[PDB]
Amino acid sequence: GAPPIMGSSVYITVELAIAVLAILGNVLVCWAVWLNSNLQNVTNYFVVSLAAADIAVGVLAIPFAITISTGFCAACHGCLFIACFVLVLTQSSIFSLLAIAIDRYIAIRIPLRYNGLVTGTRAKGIIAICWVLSFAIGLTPMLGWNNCGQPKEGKNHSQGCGEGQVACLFEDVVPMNYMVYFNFFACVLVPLLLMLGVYLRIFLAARRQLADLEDNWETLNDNLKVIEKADNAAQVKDALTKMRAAALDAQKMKDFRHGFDILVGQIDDALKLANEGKVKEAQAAAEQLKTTRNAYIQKYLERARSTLQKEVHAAKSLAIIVGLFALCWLPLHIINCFTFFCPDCSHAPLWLMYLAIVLSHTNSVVNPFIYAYRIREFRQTFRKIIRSHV
Ligand SMILES: CC(C)CCC[C@@H](C)CCC[C@@H](C)CCC[C@@H](C)CCCC(=O)OC[C@@H](O)[C@@H](O)CO
Ligand SMILES: CC(C)CCC[C@@H](C)CCC[C@@H](C)CCC[C@@H](C)CCCC(=O)OC[C@@H](O)[C@@H](O)CO
Ligand SMILES: CC(C)CCC[C@@H](C)[C@H]1CC[C@H]2[C@@H]3CC=C4C[C@@H](O)CC[C@]4(C)[C@H]3CC[C@]12C
Ligand SMILES: CC(C)CCC[C@@H](C)[C@H]1CC[C@H]2[C@@H]3CC=C4C[C@@H](O)CC[C@]4(C)[C@H]3CC[C@]12C
Ligand SMILES: CC(C)CCC[C@@H](C)[C@H]1CC[C@H]2[C@@H]3CC=C4C[C@@H](O)CC[C@]4(C)[C@H]3CC[C@]12C
Ligand SMILES: Nc1nc(NCCc2ccc(O)cc2)nc2nc(-c3ccco3)nn12
Ligand SMILES: CCCCCCCCCCCCCCCCCC
Ligand SMILES: CCCCCCCCCCCCCCCCCC
Ligand SMILES: CCCCCCCCCCCCCCCCCC
Ligand SMILES: CCCCCCCCCCCCCCC
Ligand SMILES: CCCCCCCCCCCCCCC
Ligand SMILES: CCCCCCCCCCCCCCC
Ligand SMILES: CCCCCCCCCCCCCCC
Ligand SMILES: CCCCCCCCCCCCCCC
Ligand SMILES: CCCCCCCCCCCCCCC
Ligand SMILES: CCCCCCCCCCCCC
Ligand SMILES: CCCCCCCCCCCCC
Ligand SMILES: CCCCCCCCCCCCC
Ligand SMILES: CCCCCCCCCCCC
Ligand SMILES: CCCCCCCCCCC
Ligand SMILES: CCCCCCCCCC
Ligand SMILES: CCCCCCCC
Ligand SMILES: CCCCCCCC
Ligand SMILES: CCCCCCCC
Ligand SMILES: CCCCCC
Ligand code: NA
Repeated sequence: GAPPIMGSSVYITVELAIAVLAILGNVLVCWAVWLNSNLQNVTNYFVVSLAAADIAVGVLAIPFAITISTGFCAACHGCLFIACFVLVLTQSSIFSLLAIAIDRYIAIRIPLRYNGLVTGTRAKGIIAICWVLSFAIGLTPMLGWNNCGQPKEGKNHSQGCGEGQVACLFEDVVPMNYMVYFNFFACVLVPLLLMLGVYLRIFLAARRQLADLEDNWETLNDNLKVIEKADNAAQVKDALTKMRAAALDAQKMKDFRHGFDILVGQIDDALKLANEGKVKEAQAAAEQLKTTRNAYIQKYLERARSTLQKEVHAAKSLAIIVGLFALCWLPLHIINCFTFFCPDCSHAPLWLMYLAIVLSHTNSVVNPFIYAYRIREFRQTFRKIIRSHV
């Protein structure tokens, strides 16, 4: 067989290339949030926590991955730390992505409550807690769910390790039942499915809010035409009562309020006329509503549509991040599933293991590109930093 060092050199070179790009791109994310007060919101606190996890992939996880690829002699608990530390960073990533999804869900479902439910101070506490939980989940093998008690004596003696030491190889020390049931099913797949469910609920909420606006609009316009071609007070009365309901629903910022005050007032004026049986004076009064609609209501309608469209576009941007996370991490998990559940199956070849590892690391490069391409405030701030400071 080809000398192992040849394939190792290609692996190490690619890992270091990923490390540099993971560090530089994610430092730029953090720098941008620092510089630009417009990026300093709770959602971006989770973005920075995720960027920190991706920097730590370049600074620590990749060097650990290079180290463990050599099968060097190590005390089994030191070996476990090096093997498992990336699981902490990946778990931290999952918690940040989950927090972002829920943050955007609260923002679209209860916008008025959002700013007092979701504060900076609560976000900082949630981020600290998520990082502690990530250490506990990812280093669970150090608490005794490990293969340190069943060492590979053949490998130990062939590598010439001293006593207490193992040839530090991931699949020799980390149990595959931990990797498949606990890490993959419980800690990764379940949160990814929850995130899918939350984004689905975001898109369903946006669409139902957009449909309700458009229906309120149409209720207004249709009742305006019912009133015109009407033939008695009871017709005009019914249509006006519908419009009034629709108008109070649409309402649920001074120039905004003035607009709906004019509209509802005009409706109520045309409502009192109708009740007195004055059909033509009611109908005339209702013709006033058209200029109020054109001048105030159509403006609020279009601002509300535009806001919802921006929230959908932002939610799409953030969901793409979750999909690339899944794309980058699932192959390694699926390989572990084959290793674990198919003992009759040939183990995935080494080159495929290392490709899946490298792909998982590439996840720590991509998010800065998604922010630059999809989010104007990031793109513009990256431009300022690159021009001014490079
Ligand atoms: C990647 C680059 C773009 C940026 C990196 C930045 C800097 C700070 C990286 C820091 C790297 C260190 C944290 C790496 C630690 C390396 C350790 C894990 C090596 C362990 C090897 C060891 O213990 O020696 C082997 C023998 O002692 C053993 O066989 C017998 O005990
Ligand atoms: C994020 C996505 C949109 C794009 C990501 C791009 C992905 C596909 C990364 C591209 C890199 C690869 C084309 C090149 C990697 C080749 C590596 C994995 C070869 C490994 C060879 C190998 O087996 O080396 C290790 C062993 O030989 C042994 O020596 C132990 O070190
Ligand atoms: C501030 C940052 C850079 C600190 C980084 C500290 C890291 C590199 C330290 C902390 C714990 C250390 C490990 C502790 C125990 C062992 C077992 C020994 O048999 C081989 C070395 C090994 C595997 C060490 C490698 C280096 C290590 C992982
Ligand atoms: C998430 C997207 C990108 C899909 C990726 C699916 C990947 C992980 C799938 C596609 C085909 C799969 C391989 C098909 C056949 C075998 C041979 C078996 O003896 C070991 C596992 C192995 C080598 C599988 C491992 C996982 C595999 C490489
Ligand atoms: C993508 C997300 C949503 C779903 C994850 C699907 C995973 C868990 C599925 C996809 C393909 C599946 C594998 C397909 C084939 C085999 C070979 C069989 O002898 C043991 C089970 C095993 C190894 C399956 C395990 C579970 C598996 C890896
Ligand atoms: N199975 C596995 N192996 C490794 N590295 C060892 C690759 C290998 C596998 C077998 C072998 O004989 C020599 C090397 N890193 C790994 N990282 C992960 C991982 C992280 C998150 C999910 O899976 N799984 N995983
Ligand atoms: C991109 C900067 C330079 C790239 C590094 C060159 C890679 C050569 C290092 C080889 C060291 C091999 C150590 C033992 C590996 C054997 C694993 C089975
Ligand atoms: C907001 C700042 C980030 C806070 C990070 C602090 C994390 C400290 C380490 C966590 C301790 C948990 C220990 C559980 C694992 C023990 C296994 C030996
Ligand atoms: C298994 C689900 C994975 C699906 C991937 C979703 C991503 C869609 C990509 C379209 C938008 C990408 C924007 C910029 C791409 C830059 C990539 C480096
Ligand atoms: C071997 C290092 C892998 C780095 C791959 C990361 C891909 C990032 C996407 C960049 C696309 C840039 C397109 C510009 C037009
Ligand atoms: C401020 C962080 C600097 C870290 C420098 C440490 C480099 C580690 C090199 C390990 C060499 C191991 C030799 C084994 C015989
Ligand atoms: C920053 C204050 C410390 C956070 C306390 C975390 C609460 C942990 C409760 C249950 C731990 C379950 C860990 C799973 C192994
Ligand atoms: C054989 C070495 C195992 C060392 C474990 C000692 C530390 C206890 C773990 C407490 C974790 C609490 C974190 C909060 C969830
Ligand atoms: C998202 C679906 C998750 C369910 C996957 C469970 C697969 C279990 C495979 C059992 C294989 C047992 C092999 C015995 C011969
Ligand atoms: C990085 C995930 C996609 C990898 C696509 C490669 C598919 C080839 C799999 C064949 C491996 C068969 C070897 C078993 C003997
Ligand atoms: C309000 C913006 C502050 C930016 C926080 C920067 C955190 C960087 C920590 C990275 C840790 C990697 C070793
Ligand atoms: C703007 C407040 C967010 C602070 C997030 C910083 C996270 C740093 C954790 C570093 C742990 C790396 C090992
Ligand atoms: C006594 C030799 C093996 C013990 C492993 C210690 C690993 C955990 C300590 C690292 C500290 C984290 C910063
Ligand atoms: C600058 C970062 C380089 C990565 C550190 C390499 C550590 C390999 C140690 C080999 C174990 C014997
Ligand atoms: C370390 C400061 C940031 C420098 C930015 C240079 C370009 C970053 C490229 C993103 C992969
Ligand atoms: C576990 C991650 C959930 C974080 C939720 C986001 C903010 C909620 C504060 C009330
Ligand atoms: C593999 C399931 C998670 C995918 C989430 C992507 C959201 C569009
Ligand atoms: C339904 C799970 C039982 C199969 C266990 C497979 C472990 C090799
Ligand atoms: C990048 C592809 C890896 C090499 C495939 C076959 C090596 C035996
Ligand atoms: C210059 C870094 C070399 C990688 C370790 C063999
Ligand atoms: Na990450």
